[PDB]
Amino acid sequence: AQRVTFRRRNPYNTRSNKIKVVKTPGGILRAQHVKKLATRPKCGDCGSALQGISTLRPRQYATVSKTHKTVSRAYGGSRCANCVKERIIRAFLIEEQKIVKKVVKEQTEAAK
Amino acid sequence: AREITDIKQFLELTRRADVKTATVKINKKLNKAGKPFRQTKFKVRGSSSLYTLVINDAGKAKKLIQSLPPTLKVNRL
Amino acid sequence: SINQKLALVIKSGKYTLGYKSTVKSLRQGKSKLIIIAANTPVLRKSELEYYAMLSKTKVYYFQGGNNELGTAVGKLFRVGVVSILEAGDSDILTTLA
Amino acid sequence: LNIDPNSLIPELPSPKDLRPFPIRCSTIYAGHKGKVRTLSIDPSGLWLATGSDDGTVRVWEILTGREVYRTTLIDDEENPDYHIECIEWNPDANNGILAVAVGENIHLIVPPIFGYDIENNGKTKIEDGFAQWNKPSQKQLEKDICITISCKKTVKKLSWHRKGDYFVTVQPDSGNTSVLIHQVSKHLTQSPFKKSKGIIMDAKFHPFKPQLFVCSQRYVRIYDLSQQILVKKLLPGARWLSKIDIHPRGDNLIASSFDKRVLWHDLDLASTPYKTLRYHEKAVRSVNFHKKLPLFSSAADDGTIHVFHATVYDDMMKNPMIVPLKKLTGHKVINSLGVLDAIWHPREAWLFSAGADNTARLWTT
Amino acid sequence: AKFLKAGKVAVVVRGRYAGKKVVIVKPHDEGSKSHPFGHALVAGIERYPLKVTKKHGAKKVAKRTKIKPFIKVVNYNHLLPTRYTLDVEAFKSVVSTETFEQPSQREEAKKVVKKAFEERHQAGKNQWFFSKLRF
RNA sequence: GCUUGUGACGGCCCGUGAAAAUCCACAGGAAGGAAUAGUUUUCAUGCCAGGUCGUACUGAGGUCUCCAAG
RNA sequence: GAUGGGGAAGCUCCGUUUCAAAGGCCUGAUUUUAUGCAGGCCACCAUCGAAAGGGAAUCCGGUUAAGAUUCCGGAACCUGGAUAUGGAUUCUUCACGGUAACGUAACUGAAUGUGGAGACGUCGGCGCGAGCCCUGGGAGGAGUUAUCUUUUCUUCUUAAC
Repeated sequence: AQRVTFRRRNPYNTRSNKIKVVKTPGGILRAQHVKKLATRPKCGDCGSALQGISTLRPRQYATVSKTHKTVSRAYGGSRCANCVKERIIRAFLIEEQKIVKKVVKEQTEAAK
Repeated sequence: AREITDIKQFLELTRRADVKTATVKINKKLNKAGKPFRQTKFKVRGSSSLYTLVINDAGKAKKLIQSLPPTLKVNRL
Repeated sequence: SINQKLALVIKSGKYTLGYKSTVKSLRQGKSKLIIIAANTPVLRKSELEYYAMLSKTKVYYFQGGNNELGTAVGKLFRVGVVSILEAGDSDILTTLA
Repeated sequence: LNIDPNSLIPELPSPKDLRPFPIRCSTIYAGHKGKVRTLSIDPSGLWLATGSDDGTVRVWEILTGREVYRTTLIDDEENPDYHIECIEWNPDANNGILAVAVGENIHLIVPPIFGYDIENNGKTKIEDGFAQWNKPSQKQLEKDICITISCKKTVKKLSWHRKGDYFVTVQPDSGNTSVLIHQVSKHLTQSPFKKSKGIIMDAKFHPFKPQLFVCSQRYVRIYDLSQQILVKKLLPGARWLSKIDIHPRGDNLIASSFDKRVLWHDLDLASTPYKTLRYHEKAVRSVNFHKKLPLFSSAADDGTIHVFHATVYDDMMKNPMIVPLKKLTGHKVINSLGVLDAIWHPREAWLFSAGADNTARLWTT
Repeated sequence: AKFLKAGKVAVVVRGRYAGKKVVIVKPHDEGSKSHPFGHALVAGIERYPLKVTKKHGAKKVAKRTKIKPFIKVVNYNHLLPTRYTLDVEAFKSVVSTETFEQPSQREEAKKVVKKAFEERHQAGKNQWFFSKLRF
């Protein structure tokens, strides 16, 4: 039934000042300051937690290898695979609508 | 602190020449539910972190203490 | 009415439902007439229109959502695209619809 | 670096003082219409079993090369969907049980070669037990099949225990249950692990102490079965791993690789390979230890087998020496495909090869 | 009409080669015991041949025209079929079901494929296939 | 059960919900990379270093705040 | 709240991007009447303002007359910087598997364009976890007892990483 104090100088219950009451090897309870939790990286096109990317503190990405920060596709570490799929489809058909419009344009010029 | 469940790995660490001392820890433990036995723990202060070696066997322990470099300071318990 | 024209075929002739199966049918060239709902995704709509342009298939845009196409075929679920592999006792091919 | 090239080759003992080792071929096995994908030798040392994509399991001798036996599994052979992949003799002393993996099912054939004592010992071991295990039908009774274990996906590899009670089977694209431990004595199909790390290529039991080495595409994972956990994890320097083999004393390990590597893992030294050697021209298809003598082979896809001498020092803390011996050649390449398998003779320094040339070969000292 | 054919250009949508253009060498309309789904056997090119100007000479030109290919069994569900077409006759007997699942038959597949694509890029034809799909 | 932490939901709004330092990622395709150590180290192991100021105690009609047994 | 400007006899006030020449980077065989520097890229604005907002990383045990997340023993982590070795980069030039969601010991990526974290209102019930509380068995100690009571109390712990 041990009561527990803050360890750092901030006496307030802020976002940064969270507390875990941990039992120490001295047989007594003491507070542990909880590190602010890491979030999932998100789809820039989708708005969804993209798979296969490590979830770390922003600064913590500098230490880890590139195979924990990127999946193997094009737009790998920034998009969804669904949002990549959708823009492969989109860029293809837009590029082919350009061809059809040139065919119609060349035909109308020959008509005049 | 890091577990190495790997015999020659420990012996590679002992001959680093940046290592001053070693320690052999002896424990009293029991298997499954039946019988008590004796566990050894081969620990070296590595270059950065402490590496440890649980050997549940007593004969492999008997061989390993013998196999250590004689110039190295060995600590019981 | 189109509902009368379709429900006859679904109880009489060979058909298919959904995107993947219609595209498989277009690859086989065994599709005769495709039916596209209004609320279908623009990328999938353009992909079906282009695939039908390749296979040389007549294209019919169904006026109304996929719910109304499920109702038209007489099924509880929703369907984005319906094909006609085999035309039934109706003259659906030679008609405007 | 002003130096001679000669002082870059490591000081290795000359192969002449490490005899015996096989030099030339003696027994050419000409009988197949399809490529000999797999081999197996009996523990006693006469009955050499083969398998091909002509749907025909043939059993040969070692000294003559005469076809003593034939069984045909698939009837529409050239239908490319499923072929005979891996065959294994029972390591148990004098019972004569042959496993055959053809596509989605494993057929345990006990042949009419032997007689009554050894044969009915094998037969009673099969019928004692009474993926599913089926009673063989009339057509299956003709093909000498004692039991068929049918699965959903294609079996590609097989390996027994030291006893002959358990046999492990590996199916790629089976997902979770890609490694299965079967037992004949109870007809029990156990899936020993609740997950599988990606795609698995191989799995082989340790010689004596109870642990299984599941060999994935990228990893070799040492799994204890008395604790049902993971123990060690090998990181091969290579990327894609064809075949594994364990030293008969259970100290060391070799990995073959589709990306041309062959890696000597010491299970006492590190998690990395002790010695990476990358000499082959094509994919290293099969690497196997000899059981008695300190020797191992390496059969790649270039129609070339390289034989190695490997001393292992048990008591002393001294790293194992590996020296090359001879480049065995002569195998024919059939559409970018060399030697599909290699297996040593149990007691002497002879080696059984199997190429794409529809022909197995025996090498001699 | 079964448009998904032996000389048909496609755009890969999924997995490591997403965005990369391919050609279906041999379709499989109703799958196999391995791959129990309507798939296709493709041979596309990963590292695109980079642009070459009059300033580049003798060694850079050799570097730019170098193409790196890839072979993969791919599902129809991850393929975007294209209106375009490509000649395929040089490497139809090179890639099959036996070609896949057992290297180094994939290696000698990749060499014939590498040759065919480099020999077709040089003597400038089929330029749309060797341009980068911008997305 | 009390304290606290976290997850998926459901309400309450036209009330649509601080900023910046810092860190990571994607698209892009410039440039570079071999025959007595080619190019690349987001892989593993190894080396060195981290200044100034506050830091005692009290803090109980009469400033703020945390922990809370049966 | 300076600077540019504009007021004010003036002490100084207005104003915060304004009609300011507000600067910091790249390209090059050395720049063709012979050794005098040319071309391009970007377009907002100093600064102060939080010991309760955002923020890299430290715990346990021990130690004094009075100091502790600071000292000691042990065990850690973060950040920055040189560099050294092994591994990889495959027959030589930026790796592959999986239908796919994705997986991996790595697996170069300039200008420029973009995305995520930072990064966010309030309540309600429900799920799960940790601590506290209640309790059964057992291994020790203190107590009360004429009576009843296998009784009452206490110890049985596990930090960062």
